[PDB]
Amino acid sequence: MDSEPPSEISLKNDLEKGDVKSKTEALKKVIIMILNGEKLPGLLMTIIRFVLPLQDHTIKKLLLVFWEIVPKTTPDGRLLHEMILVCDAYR
Amino acid sequence: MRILMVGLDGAGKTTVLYKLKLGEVITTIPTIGFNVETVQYKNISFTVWDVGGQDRIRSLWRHYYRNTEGVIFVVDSNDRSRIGEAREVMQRMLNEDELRNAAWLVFANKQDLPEAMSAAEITEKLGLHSIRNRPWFIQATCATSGEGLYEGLEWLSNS
Amino acid sequence: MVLLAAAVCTKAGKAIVSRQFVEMTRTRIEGLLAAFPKLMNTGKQHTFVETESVRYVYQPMEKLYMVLITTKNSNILEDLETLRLFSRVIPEYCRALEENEISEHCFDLIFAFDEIVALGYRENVNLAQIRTFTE
Repeated sequence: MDSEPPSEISLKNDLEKGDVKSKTEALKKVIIMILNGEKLPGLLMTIIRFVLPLQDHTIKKLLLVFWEIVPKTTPDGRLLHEMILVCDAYR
Repeated sequence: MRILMVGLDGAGKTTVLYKLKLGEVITTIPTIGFNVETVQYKNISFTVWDVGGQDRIRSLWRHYYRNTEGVIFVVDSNDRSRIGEAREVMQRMLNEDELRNAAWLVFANKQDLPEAMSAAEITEKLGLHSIRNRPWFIQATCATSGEGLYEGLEWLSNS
Repeated sequence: MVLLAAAVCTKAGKAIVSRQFVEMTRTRIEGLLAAFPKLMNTGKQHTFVETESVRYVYQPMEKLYMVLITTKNSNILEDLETLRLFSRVIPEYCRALEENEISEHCFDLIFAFDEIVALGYRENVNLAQIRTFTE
């Protein structure tokens, strides 16, 4: 997904699927559309839900990636708190 | 079947989960995070998300709401100071659109303790009678003995 | 920051994958990469070329440009060296540069970018180091 700004409905579906690869790919697809500068908050609860505690680095690294380029803007699955869904289980 | 089990810290959520999964009473630590496990009961495989109840984590439950078929809300029946707080958490949880049709099962837990509030008392304090929009049930439990646990899984499976 | 962005480009006229260390160059990243890397960063087959008041360091790989951009600078050796280390890391993820395969490993490359250059200051990376993260 080079740059496709309407694809956020499919990404939500792909983000949790019971297959780790699909989830990683989805979250990756979100990153590439934001970096170009395209739509991203719809997904947030889905994105945040699988990855949170785990020591399994790749999804964690992917989520960690998305928190330095848009964390502030996206708020469906995060909202505003001191120990946000950016860092609460990332302790 | 997808299940979200929450409640305030120390209610007994992880004790319940691992009693169900291992038939064992484990020595818990506060859960900073979740535990997720699959349990077989009578041809149903329940995937239970036990999400820690301390404040930081409490702020995160909303990410586990979506796709939830049923909600186990664990209450420490012996703690009277925090029952109002439980009531407050649970009431706005009931207002959550992703939790809209999910089956609501309250566990009044630590029923084994001498001064534990009764399930009826808890039902009045949590305002359970006022839920008309979906299925609810309250069940007295003791997670250490295992009492009431499977009666819960039973009720849940009949959603 | 001294290093605005670290960016992999396709001279299709767009930034294929790119990294904004702290929220500044979002959409900005794509326009710079899209115009300048097409002209060889406006180069002549010189690693440093500066255009529209932004220093572009680059290496061509196919129809693609691996690009480092700065608009400030601390030392000569350093800018090349982060780009260089990046160029060891990029074929591990994408088997040279190529827009479709670059696109698929947005996460891989992007993560390396954060790791390599942190808050615009050129840290160091290596293919083994990269592994712990994507594990």
